[PDB]
Amino acid sequence: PALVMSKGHRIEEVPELPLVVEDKVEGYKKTKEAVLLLKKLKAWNDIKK
Amino acid sequence: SAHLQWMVVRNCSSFLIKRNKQTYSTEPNNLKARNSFRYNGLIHRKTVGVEPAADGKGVVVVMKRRSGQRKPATSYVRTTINKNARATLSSIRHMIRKNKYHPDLRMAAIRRASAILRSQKPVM
Amino acid sequence: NFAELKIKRLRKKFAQKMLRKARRKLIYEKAKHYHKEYRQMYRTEIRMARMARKAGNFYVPAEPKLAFVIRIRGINGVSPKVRKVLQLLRLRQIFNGTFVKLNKASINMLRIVEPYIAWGYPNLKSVNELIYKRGYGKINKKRIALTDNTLIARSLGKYNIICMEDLIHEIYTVGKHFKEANNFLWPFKLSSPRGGMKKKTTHFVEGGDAGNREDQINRLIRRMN
Amino acid sequence: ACARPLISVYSEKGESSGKNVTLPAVFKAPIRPD
Amino acid sequence: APSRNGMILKPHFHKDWQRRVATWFNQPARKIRRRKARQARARRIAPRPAAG
Amino acid sequence: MHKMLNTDLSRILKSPEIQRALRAPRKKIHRRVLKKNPLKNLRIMLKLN
Amino acid sequence: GVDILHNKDRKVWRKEPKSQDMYLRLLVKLYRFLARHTNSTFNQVVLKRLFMSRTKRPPLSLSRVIRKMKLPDRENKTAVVVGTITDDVRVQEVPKLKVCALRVTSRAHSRILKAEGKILTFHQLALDSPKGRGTVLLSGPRKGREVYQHFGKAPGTPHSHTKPYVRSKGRKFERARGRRASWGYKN
Amino acid sequence: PSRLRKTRKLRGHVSHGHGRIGKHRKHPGGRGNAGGMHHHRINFDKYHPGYFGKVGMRHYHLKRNQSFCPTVNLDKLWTLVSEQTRVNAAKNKTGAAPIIDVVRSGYYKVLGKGKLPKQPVIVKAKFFSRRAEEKIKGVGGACVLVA
RNA sequence: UGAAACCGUUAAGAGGUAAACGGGUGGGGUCCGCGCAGUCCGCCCGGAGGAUUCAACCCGGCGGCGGGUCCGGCCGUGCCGG
RNA sequence: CGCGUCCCCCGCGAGCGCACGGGGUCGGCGGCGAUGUCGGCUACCCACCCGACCCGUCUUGAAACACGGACCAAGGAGUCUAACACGUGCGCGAGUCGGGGGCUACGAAAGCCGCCGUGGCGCAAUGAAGGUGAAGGCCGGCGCCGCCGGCCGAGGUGGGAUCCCGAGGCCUUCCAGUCCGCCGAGGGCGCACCACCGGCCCGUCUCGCCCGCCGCGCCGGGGAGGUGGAGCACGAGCGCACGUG
RNA sequence: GAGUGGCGCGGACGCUACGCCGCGACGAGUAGGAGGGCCGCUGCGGUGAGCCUUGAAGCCUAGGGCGCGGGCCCGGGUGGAG
Repeated sequence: PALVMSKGHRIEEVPELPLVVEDKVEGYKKTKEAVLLLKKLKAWNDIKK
Repeated sequence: SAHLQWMVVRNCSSFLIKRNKQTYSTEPNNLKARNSFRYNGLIHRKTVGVEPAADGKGVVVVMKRRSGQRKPATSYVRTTINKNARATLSSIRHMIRKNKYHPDLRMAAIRRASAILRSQKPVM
Repeated sequence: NFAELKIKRLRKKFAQKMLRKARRKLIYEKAKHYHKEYRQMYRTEIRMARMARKAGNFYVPAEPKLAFVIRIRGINGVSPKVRKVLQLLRLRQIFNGTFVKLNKASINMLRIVEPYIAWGYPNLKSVNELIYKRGYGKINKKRIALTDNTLIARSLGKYNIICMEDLIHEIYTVGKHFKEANNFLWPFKLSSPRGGMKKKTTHFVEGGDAGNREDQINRLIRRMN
Repeated sequence: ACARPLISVYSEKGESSGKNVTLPAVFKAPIRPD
Repeated sequence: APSRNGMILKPHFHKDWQRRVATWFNQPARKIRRRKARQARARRIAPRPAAG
Repeated sequence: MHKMLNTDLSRILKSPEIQRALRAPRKKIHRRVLKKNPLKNLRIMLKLN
Repeated sequence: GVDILHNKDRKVWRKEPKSQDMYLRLLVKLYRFLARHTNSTFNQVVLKRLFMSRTKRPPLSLSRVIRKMKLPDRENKTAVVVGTITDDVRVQEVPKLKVCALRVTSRAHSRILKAEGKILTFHQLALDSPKGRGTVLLSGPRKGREVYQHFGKAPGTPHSHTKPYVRSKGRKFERARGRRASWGYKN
Repeated sequence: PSRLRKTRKLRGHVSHGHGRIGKHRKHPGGRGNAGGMHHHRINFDKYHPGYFGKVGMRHYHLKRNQSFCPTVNLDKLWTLVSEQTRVNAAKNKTGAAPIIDVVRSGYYKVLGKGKLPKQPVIVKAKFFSRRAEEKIKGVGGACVLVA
């Protein structure tokens, strides 16, 4: 995560660097589900950047 | 490892800021704020960082914990010291020496902490 | 325990001190010997010339062993044979100086770079002045000033030349290790002659300031040192 | 190195469920910027 | 005019070659149109083998 | 395959195997010395002769 | 104002590897320290060889490393290559060898580990043997390359067995005049 | 890469690195391989000997497939089969020699450059050298021919 | 948007070796230092004010190391078994 | 400038201080201070002393009575493609490479095929050609066999970075001494590479003697000694990218 | 070097290792060759949680400076969208 942070990705709240999410991410069908997932995994502050 | 992911970010990092024959790095745990293998706040297992507090008064001493380092939400322990100037610095010297946690960053951390306290101190 | 440890380090320091004092005493007593060697050397030729003149015969003394060579002319417009001999003597610059010991081989090398050098037979004083004031060693091929005796001792320790008085003795009284003591000395960067020259281009005999100046080289050494 | 640690797997609510996958050796490949 | 030791070359470029340069920017659109015509035929001769 | 497996030369160069088989550091700086003419300067002439 | 020729004042050898390979660059960092801080000459030789171009650190064949480690006193000593260890397929028996090399090819790995042989890396050679004690440093054939046939005297000089640059080879490709006394001459 | 080139460091320099006394003129020694026997005689005689003249017989219609004969040596002969065959051939006690069809591997002729490991073998090649054959009699083997 | 060449006018200075140029100063302008009683920094001493204030000892939570060699886990460009 | 001891003649005192001592310091001073003065080198104008011919270009030689140039702005000249050679970086390595083909917004990209390596270059040369096509001694039986066999087997000399052994030695008031680490007399294994002598393969010449058989012949194979080759003598190549010619 | 026998909780700077430091000698140059450019121009992939109608580019300037130089950075004016 030293190399990723030096790219400028704002990931000081991601619980794990690999962020291997569940397999029902692929079953999603709305951008409201996709943003809410990124909010809960705390990767949203990269999208705000 | 430290020397490996130094040779990647020594010239080609987001934080690197070259101008006027001067090279700094705007890293969240760099203290002395310069492009080095020592003071880089992202490379190492052990890292010390001194910030001004969330409010006006006090400082915040940031210690990177040994255990989980691919685990960035739990990697850093933040403590606040809102004491007098001597008792603020004495706490930092006792956090860095008496844990044997980067003894080469002891004097640089006390100089930075003193500068933060002198900054948040009114002008006549 | 450490009482033992620092006691041992104190002993080893004191051992190093007494080794310094023993060497220092050797430098003092060798300088006192060389003084006595020089005075009896000086007296002898006055004695031998007197006893010769008393009988009514002549005393031809020893033809001198040591020469001091000064380059007087510069780098521009110079023959290739004159170039090679000048850089074999190490006179690669105008107003450079080296000692060369006289044999048959060196005199026939001197007389073919004759108009470019002003050379002669030096005095004990001149040899003292040159090696004390302009003395630099060729230590690691670097021109380093001979400020201490631990330069000469560390370089020329094998030939039993351990101080400046040893160096000056081996140069003056052309000894065994003249080669390794002369090649140790970096060529002497002398000043311009204070009072000027007579004439650079021509021989000493015909008014000028080139060629062999037998005992008169010491006067040129004063004005350039 | 030859340390393949035990990477966790997160729910859709951003919390570590007990399910674990071993970090594949692709991530231990020699990182070459050149 | 030859410089030193080096191979003795005969480039076949004495004619008006620049007029007859055939450039392959067609290629990925040529592959797509072939794959298109292929699937079209494979669907046309419907239960029969695609190769023929 | 890696060209060196263990890339932590922090640990390697202070490890007892390597540190055992080294020679002591020469950490003292020797600046140039000003040449004092010992024919004028008595003590320097005493330091030599 | 001194007569020196400055032609040969600069020395034209390598102080650093041209390569921006970081793993190679950390090995060079690691062996600059050992070249400086030991009276070992092995570490000075290995450091110097880490700088050299691929055409100067050639591939050592497995059969050369079998032969040069079966010699009389090379018993249970480490075979050190700075280049690469390529498999030789024409050799049948491979003894137990202890190999340290930058690259080793997939066939030569699987071959040397088939026996009791062990394959090191240079970070391991430093921890195992800092001064290079109990090592045999080997080089591959440096005039192996095709390029050297074309070098020396000019092809078409008397007693020059030098390979000339021809487009193709046949009967009408540089066989006629100065190659037979039938046609004009021959050297 | 136009940045790394020599042109970019001749900007300012007058002749652009082609001299002042002799210019960069167009074709001052003729075009291509001209002047071969005249004013480029030394270059041709010195670096390209035997260039001019005729040698040998002309073969009008030449087909390269009739003269197709790829070679293998005894060095690399056991590599056309598995290591399994070589191991199990020594491991077997009946004296059974494994059969190496050389034309299956895509070589017609067997040449005899190599040392051979000591076990019996049959070689089904289209051609054979003398020393190639002798070495397989020496190891204690057969030379079956293929049409 | 409004360049340069070139021209008009306003101000300053100068002017018989065509002008212009490099080096060294002197003289006068134009603005600038937002100049013009002049450095802050440690610790100690010498006086005087203030503040609810140290050292120690309870209760809690967090972190470091090594627990030389506890107990349980997971990994292995490790190896021996079924 | 102690004796307790080693000859021929007569191993740790204690302080304090001055300094011609591995490159300058003062524990010395004195002025002047708000629209009239202090500093400001560079930069605007002027004066004075010294120096000072107008650039470009071809030339042995340019300030030239050599040519081009009245002045200003914008444009304006070693490029791209193919080929080759050598250096250099990267990947795989006796290999290597899908470039043509096929498969399943960015994307005409990227990914994949291996029973898509046809093929290219490489791993074998030499001859015009038909063709041929790359190491051996010894030990018995048949001071000898064409062979039956048997053991072992990719040369030698000289120089060679490193490596290896170690005659001895590296201390604290001694004497033995044990373990590691270290220096070194002398003596060995010798990398790459260079020079030399051997040898093997192809062409061709000289001299000579034996062997084989489904085909006894203008059949086929073999030996010794020189000699011609872009050769072998335990591989370095291929692909990509950059540089100069 | 190592073993067995005879009170006070303290200690400047450092080490972009492609960095920092020490010592010695040297420095003309056309054609020509090489290196280093934190010299400059225009566009593409990344990146600066960059700058900008509280005024971008551009242009003018007896303003303040930096660099051996290529050049550059600030001040004032004009200008109006990058």
